Amino acid sequence: QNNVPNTFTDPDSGITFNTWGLDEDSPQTQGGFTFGVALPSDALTTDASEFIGYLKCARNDESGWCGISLGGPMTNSLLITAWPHEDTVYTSLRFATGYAMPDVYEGDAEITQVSSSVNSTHFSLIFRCKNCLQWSHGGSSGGASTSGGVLVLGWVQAFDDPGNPTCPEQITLQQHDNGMGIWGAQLNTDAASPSYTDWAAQATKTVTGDSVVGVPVPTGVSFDYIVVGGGAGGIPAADKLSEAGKSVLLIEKGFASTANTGGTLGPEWLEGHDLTRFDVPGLCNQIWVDSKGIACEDTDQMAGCVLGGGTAVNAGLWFKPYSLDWDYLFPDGWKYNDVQPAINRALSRIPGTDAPSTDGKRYYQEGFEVLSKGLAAGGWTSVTANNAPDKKNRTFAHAPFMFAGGERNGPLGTYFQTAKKRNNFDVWLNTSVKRVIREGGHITGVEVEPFRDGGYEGIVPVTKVTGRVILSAGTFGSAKILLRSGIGPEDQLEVVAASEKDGPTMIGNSSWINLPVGYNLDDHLNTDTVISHPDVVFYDFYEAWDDPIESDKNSYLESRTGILAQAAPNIGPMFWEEIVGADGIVRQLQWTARVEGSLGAPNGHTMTMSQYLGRGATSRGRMTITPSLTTIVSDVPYLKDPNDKEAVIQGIINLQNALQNVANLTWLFPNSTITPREYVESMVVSPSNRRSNHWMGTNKLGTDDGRKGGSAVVDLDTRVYGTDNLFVIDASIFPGVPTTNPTSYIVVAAEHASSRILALPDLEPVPKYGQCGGREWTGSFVCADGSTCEYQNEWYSQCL
Ligand SMILES: Cc1cc2nc3c(=O)[nH]c(=O)nc-3n(C[C@H](O)[C@H](O)[C@H](O)COP(=O)(O)OP(=O)(O)OC[C@H]3O[C@@H](n4cnc5c(N)ncnc54)[C@H](O)[C@@H]3O)c2cc1C
Ligand code: HEM
Ligand SMILES: *[C@@H]1O[C@H](CO)[C@@H](O)[C@H](O)[C@H]1NC(C)=O
Ligand SMILES: *[C@@H]1O[C@H](CO)[C@@H](O)[C@H](O)[C@H]1NC(C)=O
Ligand SMILES: *[C@@H]1O[C@H](CO)[C@@H](O)[C@H](O)[C@H]1NC(C)=O
Ligand SMILES: *[C@@H]1O[C@H](CO)[C@@H](O)[C@H](O)[C@H]1NC(C)=O
Ligand SMILES: *[C@H]1O[C@H](CO)[C@@H](O)[C@H](O)[C@@H]1O
Ligand SMILES: *[C@H]1O[C@H](CO)[C@@H](O)[C@H](O)[C@@H]1O
Ligand SMILES: *[C@H]1O[C@H](CO)[C@@H](O)[C@H](O)[C@@H]1O
Ligand SMILES: *[C@H]1O[C@H](CO)[C@@H](O)[C@H](O)[C@@H]1O
Ligand SMILES: *[C@H]1O[C@H](CO)[C@@H](O)[C@H](O)[C@@H]1O
Repeated sequence: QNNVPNTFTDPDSGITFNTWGLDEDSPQTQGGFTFGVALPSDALTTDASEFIGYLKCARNDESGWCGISLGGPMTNSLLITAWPHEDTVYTSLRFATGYAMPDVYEGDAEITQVSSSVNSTHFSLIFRCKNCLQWSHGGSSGGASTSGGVLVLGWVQAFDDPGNPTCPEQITLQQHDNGMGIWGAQLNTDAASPSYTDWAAQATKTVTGDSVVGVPVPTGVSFDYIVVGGGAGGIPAADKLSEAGKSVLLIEKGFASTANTGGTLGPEWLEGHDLTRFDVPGLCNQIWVDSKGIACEDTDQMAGCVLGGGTAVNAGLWFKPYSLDWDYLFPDGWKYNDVQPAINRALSRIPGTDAPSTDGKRYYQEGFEVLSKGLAAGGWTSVTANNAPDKKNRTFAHAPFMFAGGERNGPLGTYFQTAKKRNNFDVWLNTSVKRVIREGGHITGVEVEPFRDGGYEGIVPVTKVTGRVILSAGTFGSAKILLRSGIGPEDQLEVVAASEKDGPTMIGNSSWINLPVGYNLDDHLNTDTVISHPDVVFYDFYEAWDDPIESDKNSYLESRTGILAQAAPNIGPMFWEEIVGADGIVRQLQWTARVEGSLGAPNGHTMTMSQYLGRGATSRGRMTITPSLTTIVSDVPYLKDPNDKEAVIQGIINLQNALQNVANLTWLFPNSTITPREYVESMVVSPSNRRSNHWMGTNKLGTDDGRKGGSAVVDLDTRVYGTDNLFVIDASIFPGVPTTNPTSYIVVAAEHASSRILALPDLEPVPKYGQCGGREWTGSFVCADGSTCEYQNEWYSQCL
């Protein structure tokens, strides 16, 4: 939709609105969308509580529905839902913690109606929302301030119609397949009217209507290592541990993904050759249109919960690490010279490929040829991505992948395969870990509950004394486990205490460790741009799911070759440049070109280039947790430091200087009339639109003790401060986001950290009368036999 509002007068009720919305034939939503607001008189100065609004929604083949997010993200915001049934339009206010079925809003809000109009192609509405702007649901409290002059809103539309469209509260829905978006909505002189109460009392309508399998833990079972989660860092770590001969258990909350992991689920034409939906690179883009049973429901962001984690559902981009990243982002011992052997071990398993097709050819390069030769004339040098990892400035290349055999490979096809064939390695799927149970600073076992049927219920102990637990659960995952284990900031630990789920069963206050868990939240800032060229050829990977092209289908199913052997959409040239700020700090930009429509530009002749803001970004956010025990982003990391925004703008400036030599090339986003500065600042800054989906830094690696008021969570051994046997290997430990897409960096970190943990001497229990604990205490937290750990004060604990 349109940013600058539009004054619109509805004749019958005589009510005035400020209307934003899209149109019928715009390549965003089918049937168009329009929304508006009627506020109180004082709204533009002091915040309004209730309001009045106008909904014009699409109806496709006499079927559909639409929704409004008042906060504008789907998660943790008050949602308005409307669908036609016969003449009557129905409304149910909902609330959604993660990406999933929103539950009925339990707050004080109420909907009343003025007018109802339903025809074949459309159903409109004029209603009144009371106590809607300020909302509270189950401990979560949101709000919308009309005082600022702008209102961030969000919208959806759909084709199918809900489960029975009679009772608003009990309806069932599926993912909205027509359109979605977030836009800042500005208000003006016509938003606030003195007649508001005559219009408010004019709404006379109140619309009416009419467990999991618990399989227990085996008897005498214990493990030298328990690795939680099968993600990017988990599978490589558990593999190297099992290689050493240690008895290792890998606990994954999801199910089998790729066909070599025992996978089943996949499209219709993949039946019989052992290919799943995850294995085919051309079908990788379907995770956006289908999240069912895959995406994590406990996070407000998007993360794959299946086996392999993000590596299963991602594009598969795999890069050889820039040496400057490890030097800049990490302390001594994690630097480049230190992680050099880790890089060699990781790339020997998964060497990069810039030609994913098994015949060593690239397909539909028409889009690539336009930008490549254009950037070459722009003064940018062409390189092979993994043959020159250390040239990131003014340069481009083909997209390297973790693929091989023409299929999605990753840690699933290398690290996991060698792991599954050993004796000492074991995997528990459909099983989520609630917490780690611990006495003082020593973890005994982990507490599991089934996420699905065939899951495990109980407590599985580590080998006595020596046993170690590794948290691979991920950026949001590992932080949630630590918080329910009594480890983290005070405010968040008290949230877990007041929760219904973990409330009565939580550990004692005296055992709480205070670490900045959830802080140092970072990510690549994403800024999309769109160009249009006559020579660019679009390929549809979405219709390839149900009905693949005859040629290309047989090409992949036989020789594992063709356009379906490539990621979706077709990923064009990747170029980087390093920008020096006024603060002296070098910030890294990475552009990713692909052939698709993005911002509402048509698909065929257009290419989208996404700009990631990498290493050098000083801005940080924070991850918190709800009493529902769901992970949300309380503070958005992007664009805090003003010097970060300057780097983004300059990147667009220099890119336009390089690509302006190209004939017939057209810039859709931004248009020719908008300067790159005006285009960046007029954009909305939110986790939804601006995320690159790469999340790192919730548990920070550093030498500065977090208990002493430092920023670190885990030390240089990736071990949690205040604990001898607990370790964390995943993207969460990265102090900042690297130059490039993080997956390859995380697997390397897994290789490096696993080597350190193995090298560590076995834990030796503290003898009687010794000091087993303290808030400054480094050493062994476990007491010798015949002795227990007694808490005196925060600074001291003794073996007795
Ligand atoms: C769609 C998508 C596109 C992306 N594109 C790329 C790309 O092309 N290339 C690239 O470099 N990066 C890409 N990434 C980013 C990358 O996938 C992640 O940053 C990376 O996987 C992080 O790894 P992790 O181990 O820290 O977390 P994850 O990979 O998510 O691993 C966490 C695992 O733990 C499991 N789990 C979580 N909680 C629990 C629990 N409590 N108990 C038991 N198990 C649990 C989950 O099932 C999951 O399998 C993309 C990400 C997404 C989602
Ligand atoms: C059960 C039905 C629903 C499912 C399965 C669902 C799932 C999702 C998923 C997976 C995304 C992100 C997709 C992506 O990142 O590409 C999303 C985004 C969105 N959803 Fe929900 N949703 C549902 C119902 C709704 C409802 C009822 C509303 C509000 C009335 C809503 C508003 C939004 C908006 C505005 C976005 C885009 C902004 C954002 O990503 O947060 N959705 N939905
Ligand atoms: C996990 O659940 C899936 C479906 O929910 C099932 O197909 C699979 O067999 C289960 N795995 C185990 C180990 O129970
Ligand atoms: C126990 O709770 C209090 C506040 O209720 C908090 O100040 C204290 O730090 C907690 N104990 C520990 C060991 O953190
Ligand atoms: C990258 O190259 C450009 C062009 O030569 C130069 O202006 C810029 O300073 C370089 N960046 C760094 C970090 O050296
Ligand atoms: C300039 O941008 C506006 C709004 O984004 C758009 O309506 C207009 O079409 C653009 N200009 C051109 C020439 O397309
Ligand atoms: C709304 O209605 C009032 C009367 O209550 C008018 O005075 C105003 O101009 C607007 O039409
Ligand atoms: C509704 O109520 C307000 C409250 O004063 C009036 O100003 C308005 O004219 C209408 O009667
Ligand atoms: C409730 O009453 C109003 C008049 O105040 C009507 O306009 C409306 O259609 C509903 O019957
Ligand atoms: C419809 O029903 C609600 C019930 O709360 C009333 O408040 C409203 O005035 C209308 O009668
Ligand atoms: C626990 O008990 C089982 C039988 O239920 C044994 O097989 C196992 O070795 C352990 O003693």
